[PDB]
Amino acid sequence: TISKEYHIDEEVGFALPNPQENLPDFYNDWMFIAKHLPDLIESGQLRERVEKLNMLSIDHLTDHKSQRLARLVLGCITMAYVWGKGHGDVRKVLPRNIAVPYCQLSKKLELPPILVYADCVLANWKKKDPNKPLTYENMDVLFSFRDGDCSKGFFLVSLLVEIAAASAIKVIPTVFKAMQMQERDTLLKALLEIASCLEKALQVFHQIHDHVNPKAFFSVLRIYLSGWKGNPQLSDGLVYEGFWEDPKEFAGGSAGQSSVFQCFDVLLGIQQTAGGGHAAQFLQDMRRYMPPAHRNFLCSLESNPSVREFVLSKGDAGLREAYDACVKALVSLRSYHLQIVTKYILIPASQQTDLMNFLKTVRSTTEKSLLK
Amino acid sequence: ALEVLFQGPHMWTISKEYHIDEEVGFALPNPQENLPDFYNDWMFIAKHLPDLIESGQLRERVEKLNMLSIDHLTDHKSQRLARLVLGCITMAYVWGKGHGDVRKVLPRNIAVPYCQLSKKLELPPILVYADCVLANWKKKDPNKPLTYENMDVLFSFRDGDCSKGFFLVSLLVEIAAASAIKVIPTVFKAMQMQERDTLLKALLEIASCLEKALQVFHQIHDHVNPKAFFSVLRIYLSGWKGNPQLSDGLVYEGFWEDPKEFAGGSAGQSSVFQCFDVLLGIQQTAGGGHAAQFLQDMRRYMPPAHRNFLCSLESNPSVREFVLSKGDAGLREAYDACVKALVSLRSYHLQIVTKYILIPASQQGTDLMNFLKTVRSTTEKSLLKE
Ligand code: HEM
Ligand code: HEM
Ligand SMILES: O[C@@H](c1cn(-c2ccccc2)nn1)c1c(Cl)ccc2cncn12
Ligand SMILES: O[C@@H](c1cn(-c2ccccc2)nn1)c1c(Cl)ccc2cncn12
Repeated sequence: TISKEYHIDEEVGFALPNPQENLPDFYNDWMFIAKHLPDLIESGQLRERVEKLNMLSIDHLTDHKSQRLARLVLGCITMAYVWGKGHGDVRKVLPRNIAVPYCQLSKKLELPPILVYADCVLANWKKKDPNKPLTYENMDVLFSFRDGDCSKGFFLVSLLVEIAAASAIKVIPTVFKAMQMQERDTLLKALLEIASCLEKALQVFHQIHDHVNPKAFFSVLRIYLSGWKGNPQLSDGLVYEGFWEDPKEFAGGSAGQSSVFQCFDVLLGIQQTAGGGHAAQFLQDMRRYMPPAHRNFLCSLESNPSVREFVLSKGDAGLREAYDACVKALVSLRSYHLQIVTKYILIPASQQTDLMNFLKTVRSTTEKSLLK
Repeated sequence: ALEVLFQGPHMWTISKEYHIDEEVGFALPNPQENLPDFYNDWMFIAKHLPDLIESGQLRERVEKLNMLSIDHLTDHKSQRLARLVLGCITMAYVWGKGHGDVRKVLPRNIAVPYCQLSKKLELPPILVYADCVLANWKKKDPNKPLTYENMDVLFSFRDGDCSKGFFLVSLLVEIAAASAIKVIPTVFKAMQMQERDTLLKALLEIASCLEKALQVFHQIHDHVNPKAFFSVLRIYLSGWKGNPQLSDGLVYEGFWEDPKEFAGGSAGQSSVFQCFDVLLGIQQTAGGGHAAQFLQDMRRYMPPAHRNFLCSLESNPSVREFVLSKGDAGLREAYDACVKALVSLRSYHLQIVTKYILIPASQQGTDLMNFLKTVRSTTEKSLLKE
């Protein structure tokens, strides 16, 4: 089985298992702002509460779980401070009392000082009842931006798909051992089990329609998910007062930072990061926005022999069909996700396309990997 | 690679799967000089680029070629030679005499086998450092050592372009730096086993190798002249990514519908310099700045096994964090000797770029100087003591 140094959980995969909900009492001033973002933003009191904070030291965040929660807390606060009510009045400077500990904690965890997928999805969750299973009914997010932003449905359904896809990660060492030991039947069973997991993850995706509405997602949630890299509203980036002199550019939170989808593209030899195109550049860049242990895991998968080249060289129809079932399952996930992006982004944008092209390129690359 | 999945990133040995040679490091050991007779038409053009370009006959010879199948290139060495052959031909076809008459479409009979062979080797269809430096060499006498006098390049662009001196001296520096790569597993084993004296000896041995590599660099002046380098060689080293002359990239006829953008050959694609920056925790690829983005992007222009080696070094524990935490002057000084050796190499290289690029450019820009100054500055700021 996969090394503990990669920080992949047997149950939740790349998600942070049982994330911390409360920080030490020393950080109550950060927690108050983070827990009341909807109210402070709406009332125009948020920027003042952030500006009134004292610079708190990161030294009292003793373990990884408390450091991850503080990163989620500070990152949510930073998005609300920069974007405000989300109507054009942006802030181009982040106050030193929040920027200094945010950048120091970010340097410690090897993550950029901006809200990432590992913060808002992987560490932004809790079980309502610890004795009940990981189902939507028994779960909640830790932080939201606005009342009615559908951040619970959006972040939780992504997390549930991450968790569903994680049951196929345990099969990865079985695949590489079967190839090395030349165990054809073992490899075929392993590939069919990965396909089975990815097919099941598509059913999990269907839940998006019951917990997210297009108007609230597009007009409200979208604003706080935005970053400051190539953003016309913050063309030079954000100033991290007291940490860097010049404004720094960082891309906003993205599911392109999910390690579970990138690890199946690497496993199946779908060269998403090859060819010098825009989609390849984006997905490669998003690896530096992943937790270092997860970024290391992706490297290690790439360093292993190609499953695609192995299957292509055997002249075995059963093995080729098991490989194609894995690729077809990823194509179906991405095709369904394209229909979702049309419903939640494309159509609401018309009632008020570069993202669609990115998703269509990634999907096309997956489709072109079928051996047929 | 299978044990790294179960036990974790622990590079206590340099696996043969990384394709690092004990003698030449990241360079391709004893590269192939001749292709099978089936490819004689490719070899004739590649071997006579200076003459065909000068006479205006090159584009016609390329356009008259038949589409040759890549199936007859059976091993890695023949595939690497063919990539160097086709890449040199592509630079000459696109740039011509180097005076503004560019070609925006690469003929299918050369673009199809170039892109197929590139896809096979996981390298972009443009001449890279692993082609023009690492695989562009031969020993004149196999029984004599790896010295400039006993070596030659396989391909050149123009008569008097100094490509032999430029490519061979880079190769000799790569080879000199390679003797420090064998010490990398000694460093990670010493840290794991907490063998302080072993670690100190290992760090001083790496510094010794990098210091010796600076002396190898001095040979550049005897084999390259600034006028020929700047006015002639520079042209053929250019790519088509952010290039005003080919703003949309090159069309690889019969392979892709749209023009694709690929950056030109760069020593930023050298794995030996990037591996010591990673080893010493000089975070060249961090911060989101232009230098960081460039060096990260250049990893996809490296051979896949070498790109894998770099990310495996990043996955391993930090030598810098280990040395910083020990309160040991001798260990800090051995680490600083390694960093100071890289600062000296980059400072000397800045003087070289002034001589060969800056001054000739002025006798008729500084964006490359700023890139080199940022990389040098990052190295200098990694010293634990000034
Ligand atoms: C309200 C529903 C959703 C919308 C509107 C949506 C939107 C988007 C957009 C705009 C992108 C492009 C990258 C970017 O801009 O950051 C993207 C990428 C992606 N999304 Fe979603 N998404 C939704 C639900 C989900 C769910 C539930 C998952 C499951 C984990 C998910 C997984 C991905 C992945 C893996 C990518 C990266 C590209 C790929 O590998 O295909 N998305 N999404
Ligand atoms: C005629 C002499 C030389 C000139 C004019 C020259 C020029 C350049 C230029 C313009 C760059 C910036 C990146 C790019 O534009 O692609 C560069 C980078 C670099 N060069 Fe050279 N170079 C010379 C000799 C050498 C030699 C002999 C080596 C040895 C292998 C070398 C190693 C490097 C490295 C490692 C980089 C990447 C940046 C760094 O890590 O500092 N150069 N060079
Ligand atoms: O990529 C982001 C993201 C950004 N946007 C967006 C919306 C409208 C206009 C521009 C960007 N939509 N999603 C993302 C996050 Cl942060 C979390 C989970 C997830 C699932 N699929 C995508 N996910
Ligand atoms: O980085 C390239 C390179 C690019 N340029 C250049 C100069 C002027 C205008 C445009 C490009 N010069 N050298 C390079 C190659 Cl391809 C091979 C060895 C080497 C050593 N140092 C740099 N090396």
